Amino acid sequence: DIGGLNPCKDSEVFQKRLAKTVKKLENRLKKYEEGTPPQIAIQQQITQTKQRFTRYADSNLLCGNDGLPHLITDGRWSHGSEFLLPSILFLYISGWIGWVGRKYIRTVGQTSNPTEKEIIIDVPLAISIMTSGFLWPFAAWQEFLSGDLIASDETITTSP
Amino acid sequence: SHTVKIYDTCIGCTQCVRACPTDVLEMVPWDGCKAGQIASAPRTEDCVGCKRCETACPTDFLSVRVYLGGETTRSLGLAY
Amino acid sequence: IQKGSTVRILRKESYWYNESGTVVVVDQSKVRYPVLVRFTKVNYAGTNTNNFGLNEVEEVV
Amino acid sequence: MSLDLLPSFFVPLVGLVLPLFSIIGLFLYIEKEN
Amino acid sequence: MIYDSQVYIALVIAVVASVLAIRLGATLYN
Amino acid sequence: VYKFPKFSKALAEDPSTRRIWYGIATAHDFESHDAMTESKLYQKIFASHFGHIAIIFLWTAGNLFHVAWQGNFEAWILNPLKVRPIAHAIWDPHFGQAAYKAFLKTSSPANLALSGVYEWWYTIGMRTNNDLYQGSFFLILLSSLLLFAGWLHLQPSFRPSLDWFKANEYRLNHHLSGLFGVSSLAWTGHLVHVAIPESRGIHVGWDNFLTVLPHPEGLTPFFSGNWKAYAQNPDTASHIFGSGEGSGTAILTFLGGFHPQTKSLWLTDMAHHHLAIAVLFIVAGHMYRTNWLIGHQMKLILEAHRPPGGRLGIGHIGLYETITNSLHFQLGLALAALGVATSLTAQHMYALPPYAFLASNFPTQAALYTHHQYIAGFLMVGAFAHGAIFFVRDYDPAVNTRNGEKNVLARMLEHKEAIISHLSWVSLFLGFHTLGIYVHNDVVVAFGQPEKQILVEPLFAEWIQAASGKTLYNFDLLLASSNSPASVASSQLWLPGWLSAINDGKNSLFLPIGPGDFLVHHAIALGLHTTTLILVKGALDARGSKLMPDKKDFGYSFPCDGPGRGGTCDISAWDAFYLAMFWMLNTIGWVTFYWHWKHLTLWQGNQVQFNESSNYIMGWLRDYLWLNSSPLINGYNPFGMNSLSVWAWMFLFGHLVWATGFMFLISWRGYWQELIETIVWAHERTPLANLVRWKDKPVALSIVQARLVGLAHFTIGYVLTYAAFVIASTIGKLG
Amino acid sequence: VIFLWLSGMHFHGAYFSNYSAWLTNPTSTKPSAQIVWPIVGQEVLNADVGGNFQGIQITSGFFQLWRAEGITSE
Amino acid sequence: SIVIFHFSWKMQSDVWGTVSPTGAVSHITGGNFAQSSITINGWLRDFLWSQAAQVVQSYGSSLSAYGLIFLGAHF
Amino acid sequence: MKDFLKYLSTAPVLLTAWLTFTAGFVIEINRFYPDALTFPF
Ligand code: CLA
Ligand code: CLA
Ligand code: CLA
Ligand code: CLA
Ligand code: CLA
Ligand SMILES: CC1=C(/C=C/C(C)=C/C=C/C(C)=C/C=C/C=C(C)/C=C/C=C(C)/C=C/C2=C(C)CCCC2(C)C)C(C)(C)CCC1
Ligand code: SF4
Repeated sequence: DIGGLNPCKDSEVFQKRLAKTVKKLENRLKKYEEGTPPQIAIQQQITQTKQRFTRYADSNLLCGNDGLPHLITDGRWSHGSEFLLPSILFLYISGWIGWVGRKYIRTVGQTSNPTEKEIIIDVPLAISIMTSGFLWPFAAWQEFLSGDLIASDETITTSP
Repeated sequence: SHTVKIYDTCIGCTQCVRACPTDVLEMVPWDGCKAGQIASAPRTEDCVGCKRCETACPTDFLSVRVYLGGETTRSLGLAY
Repeated sequence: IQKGSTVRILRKESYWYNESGTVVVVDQSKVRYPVLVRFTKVNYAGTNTNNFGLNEVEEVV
Repeated sequence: MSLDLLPSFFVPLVGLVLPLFSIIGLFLYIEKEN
Repeated sequence: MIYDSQVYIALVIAVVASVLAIRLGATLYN
Repeated sequence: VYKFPKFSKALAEDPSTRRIWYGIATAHDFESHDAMTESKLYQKIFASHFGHIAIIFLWTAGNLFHVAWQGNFEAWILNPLKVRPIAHAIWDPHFGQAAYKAFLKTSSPANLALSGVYEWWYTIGMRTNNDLYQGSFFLILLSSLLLFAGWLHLQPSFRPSLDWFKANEYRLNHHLSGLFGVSSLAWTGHLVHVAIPESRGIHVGWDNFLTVLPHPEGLTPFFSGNWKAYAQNPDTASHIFGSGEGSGTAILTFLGGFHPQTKSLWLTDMAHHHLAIAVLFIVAGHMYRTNWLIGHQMKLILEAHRPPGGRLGIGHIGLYETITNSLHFQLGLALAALGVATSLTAQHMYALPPYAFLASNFPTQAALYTHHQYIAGFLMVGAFAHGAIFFVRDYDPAVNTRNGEKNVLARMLEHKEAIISHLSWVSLFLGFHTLGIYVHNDVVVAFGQPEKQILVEPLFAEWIQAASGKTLYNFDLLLASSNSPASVASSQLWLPGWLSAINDGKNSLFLPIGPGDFLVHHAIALGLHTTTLILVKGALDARGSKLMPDKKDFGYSFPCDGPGRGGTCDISAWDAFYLAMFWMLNTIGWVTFYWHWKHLTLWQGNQVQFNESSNYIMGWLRDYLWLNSSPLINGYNPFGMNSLSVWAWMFLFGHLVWATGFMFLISWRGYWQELIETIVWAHERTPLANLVRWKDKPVALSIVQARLVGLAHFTIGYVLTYAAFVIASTIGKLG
Repeated sequence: VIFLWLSGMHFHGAYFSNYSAWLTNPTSTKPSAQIVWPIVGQEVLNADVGGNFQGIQITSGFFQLWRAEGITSE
Repeated sequence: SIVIFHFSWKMQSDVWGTVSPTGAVSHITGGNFAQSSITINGWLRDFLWSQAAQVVQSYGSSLSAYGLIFLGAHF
Repeated sequence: MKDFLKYLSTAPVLLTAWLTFTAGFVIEINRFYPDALTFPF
């Protein structure tokens, strides 16, 4: 399909990889005894390996000639769960972190001892700001509009 | 020998003179600051370039500046 | 400018260039740099104050 | 004198004699006075 | 296979290029 | 203790050994010499250029002579795929009998030639050891010409003035038209006249060239306008190079792709290429104004280029006087262009091999690519260093400013913080995520579950490959489609040759790529961005910063500003070059590692080894380095030795020089001055040695000198060890 | 701190080790006193140290020291 | 580092190993220390390159953590 | 317990607690839904 890849559900090398891993795990399982915790752990390993391979097969995942899932990150929504949705999730979380950090910096920057409140965090104010970051996309595009997001010329510059 | 220049931002706090390890700087009368004194560099032939003088300078970007130049047995700190 | 006034540093070779400081005292004598300004941010040498000329400081409204 | 004797004539010549004379000249030059 | 005459005259011409090199070297001064 | 640094009285008065060290390292900085004028500067640079070109020509003549005398060029002509080219003979008295026997080739111990000169000279039509001797003779004559010119232009009546040196329009017209176009025209003349018949078995030498027609019709179609006649009857697909079997009569053709036998570009293709380039450059060489009232005045062109809305300030008004009066701006521009050009040479001479039987010479392919990429990195770092030098010592803010507003160059110092911050952001972004994906693959594969690897298909780059005709990724885009206008347009000119070459598994033309290629390309991008960040930061911050707002008053290269203000180690612009050299070496190492591993897997046939193991770091460490280092380290063992013994010795030598660089970089001065003082006391207080005393007081190397020496050791060891590894691994793995 | 470290070592020998199995077969069982939780596929680190045990092989020689001390039980 | 390298190679090459029932001593490496530890190339090849095989081939096995720590320590 | 709570509000203790909590919920997500190469949706 895309880039010459093929779905992993029809990739023979993918099933060969699964079979080889299961065979190695079973051979390891053979050298232990009865329902002893080592055998239980190896059986859990086998079950998890089978579940992971089955989930990857039924996941709209494209496999190359090596039988490994390749990620299609050109931007198409068909393979949108590989990069685009995790990209949105990370952008949300990281914007949350950056927004709460910036808000805390600007909030304790207007107190008597701004530097003290950076090594000794005001946990009440920190908790107040941190749970308010869920609106960071909206807060950012409400502070940029008001001109409160960017400094203009009070920023310092070197000699040249 | 290195070159040492004094600039009128001098506040005459004498910290440069009392930090020179080779007696290069001295305090001379002046009328450009409250202390009425300014640093001078009349013995730059003994300047070693250690820059202790400008480590003790409190003015914003220094009032004593050391420009390293030609080397001499005195400026290289050679006891041999 | 006077004691307690807020000024912007116009000296380019300054750790507080384009920044705002608080005037501690403006000397009335014939010194070259009478304006003494105190800043909240220490420079690279650790000091937080410096003497500036009358044309190197601009009062903030 | 064949052409195959040229390496044995030249390699010692260059790689030993030229360093010696070059060192002599360079040392004399850099140790001069005025 | 090149002859002795071919190598010899190439060596002689190389010498001439060497005398031209020191003349340029000395003209670029001490 | 005097008279050695004739150009510097300040150094000549130094009583220490520092005078000798600094005399070497400041000999070519003519602008800093005592009693210095601009006219003398340009004249000395001109003479030095002449001497340099003479050196280059002498080096080429030496290569030609040594191939003609001690090589096996004539034997290699008759069997280019089995006979290994010989560079020159070996006479080393330290050889044992075993070393003599192992290095013995034909009549004397000799070195295989990895420069690819055999294929290059064979392609351009050389078939005899007397053709090489003629070339060596002619090149020594040219070297003599250049040395005579260099001497002449220092004579009183022949020394050019500043106006002649700064005559931009004349030099551009002549350089472009004459140099580029006319040299391409002469090269097309040689290509056709000599090379084309020599590839077809007809000898065209310096005797029968006024009587052997390069084309049967003989200049009639050119004047008649029937230029298609020179393309009729090209070389067939069964043509044996250097022989008349299956040859043709055409001299200028479009064929595309490679020769079916030599697996290299068609000679008629390259002749046509050089003819087109010659015409284009000769035309473009008439642009600028000279004594005949027509042309361009580049000052006016630069001044008139200000966007009307206004986003580049006042435009390029002050750039003409800025560039003309600065030799470091021009040097930086030339070095950047040369670096890009040699990167292009490296990237195209492996994908599109231009010389006969060079594709099957794997060691020379690897050596050429590595050599040109390292030269490219050096040239780029030099361009940025000279830009920084221009900022320090040649940049004038007044010239680049008109009534407060700043021109296009002066505005680069206004948003310098923005530029540096965004370079830092890109570098951190790429490094964080490339290392994250690589370490994720490392951990996931190590835990025995390679299916959980993050493998991103390089769809953007595969899209480009499909656009050029590669039907491997099922894109059907531009030239992978037979119905697209891009394909119908050239279906009769060069697609059949181009498609037959791009869609071939044995070529290096557009090598198939996978997730490993994606990750390594991102690593390369990170290296480029970080090297650019260091160099741009050093260039822009050269004139000053917050830690040193008067850095321009201390020059381009100074040790520091002292321990005050928190510490100012490596604060000069020279130190930025010094730090960026490590990153350039690392980036070129990544590029060359990627190229060499990809091509080793391609040549050996186990391309699946790269496609699987290149996604994680341990894959690289185990399957490239550890795997291919086995032939190299066994160049000599307690049992014997091979012709690869010299490469193992060079491997160890490079490691040793690298670690001596580590000495000079980690341990700084001050620790070496006191030790030297102890040694001085020991010498002064011992009998039978008091009779001998130094003239220059022995002192430790200066901080900047120590940084330079450590960098030189680091770089020399790096280059030597990698050259030894790549060459020995290719030779010992691929027969 | 040192006493806490020693207490941790002895606790791992008592609870997460094959010391009893190693006592009966010192020459064929590899000493292991740290088992690894089964997360993110890291359970491969639990090696076949012998004695019906899975874990990381121990190179600190605590098993031999405990045997020299006469410790025969966990 | 040199001391521990000397110890490791010398022990593996000339002390440690197995003893056959008839009394024949076979070592881990095979006595290569005596003749190949006298050159830097010998140390590079017969010790570093040779005994680093287990570290680089540890991926997928229970010693994979050692390969990961090898790479991380290089980093 | 007025200065002890202020000590717990210091940068190292707060960073250690936050990173321990963060690693904790990451590890537990990866335990309950292991081997997640793509988005679950
Ligand atoms: C939490 C506040 C915060 C915010 C909003 C930013 C924002 C930014 N940083 Mg930054 N930075 C921060 C903290 C922060 N940083 C810290 C703590 C460090 C020290 C490691 C850095 C080091 C740093 C460098 C070296 C660079 C940036 C850059 C940047 C810019 C591009 C984004 C980037 O590259 O991220 C960079 C982010 C990191 C390197 C990781 C940050 C480390 C953690 C995740 C942040 C700290 C969280 C904090 C403890 C939360 C406490 C708040 C709570 C008490 C309420 C952007 C302006 C780049 C730039 O200039 O581009 C324009 C750049 O080159 N930053
Ligand atoms: C720059 C080009 C160059 C280089 C690197 C070499 C390199 C070498 N030559 Mg050589 N050679 C060259 C050009 C060159 N040749 C030319 C043009 C000729 C024709 C005259 C010869 C003729 C020649 C002979 C006859 C022999 C060598 C030999 C050798 C080897 C031992 C060195 C020696 O004895 O030199 C001796 C070299 C000469 C007598 C000729 C002079 C070399 C050129 C003209 C000078 C180039 C100078 C260079 C540009 C910069 C000089 C730097 C200096 C100021 C320090 C060595 C591999 C020997 C060999 O093969 O041993 C196995 C040997 O017997 N060469
Ligand atoms: C191009 C460079 C070059 C060349 C051509 C040589 C050549 C030689 N080296 Mg040498 N070497 C060099 C660089 C070079 N070296 C460097 C840079 C190093 C340091 C890394 C060494 C370190 C080195 C060592 C440690 C040794 C050599 C030895 C030798 C000799 C080989 C052994 C042999 O069979 O001779 C046998 C030698 C003889 C039969 C006698 C030769 C004595 C000299 C060289 C003859 C010179 C004649 C001269 C014109 C006399 C002038 C007149 C005088 C009577 C007043 C040979 C003369 C070996 C040797 O012979 O030691 C002396 C040896 O042990 N070299
Ligand atoms: C037709 C007349 C002519 C010719 C042939 C030359 C030739 C030359 N001049 Mg020159 N000059 C001329 C007229 C001419 N000049 C005039 C009229 C003036 C006065 C205004 C000058 C003033 C002058 C100065 C002041 C200097 C020279 C120098 C040089 C030399 C440059 C070094 C060299 O060998 O480059 C050889 C280069 C080539 C053979 C071609 C390079 C090929 C490039 C790298 C490939 C590019 C291809 C492509 C664009 C790559 C990019 C890919 C693309 C997709 C973008 C060269 C021999 C310099 C020198 O060394 O002096 C001795 C020097 O300092 N000249
Ligand atoms: C055609 C290109 C070109 C030209 C004309 C120049 C010209 C100049 N450069 Mg420049 N440069 C270049 C390329 C170029 N460079 C490149 C590519 C780089 C990046 C590496 C640099 C980096 C650079 C720096 C950082 C500096 C210069 C400086 C200078 C100026 C003085 C040079 C000097 O004193 O030399 C001195 C020459 C030496 C010290 C000799 C060094 C020789 C090296 C160490 C190699 C020798 C070892 C050799 C390989 C031995 C082999 C070992 C063996 C065992 C294998 C001069 C205007 C200096 C300056 O002040 O400019 C104003 C300066 O600070 N350049
Ligand atoms: C510091 C400085 C300097 C330097 C700088 C530098 C060094 C730079 C570099 C630069 C560079 C190095 C750049 C590069 C560039 C490149 C480019 C710009 C490219 C382009 C390309 C293109 C555009 C292409 C296109 C295309 C495609 C893609 C496809 C095919 C076809 C075509 C052609 C269409 C100087 C001295 C000047 C001055 C001072 C400052
Ligand atoms: S360097 Fe600075 S301190 Fe040392 S002598 Fe000269 S002036 Fe006084």
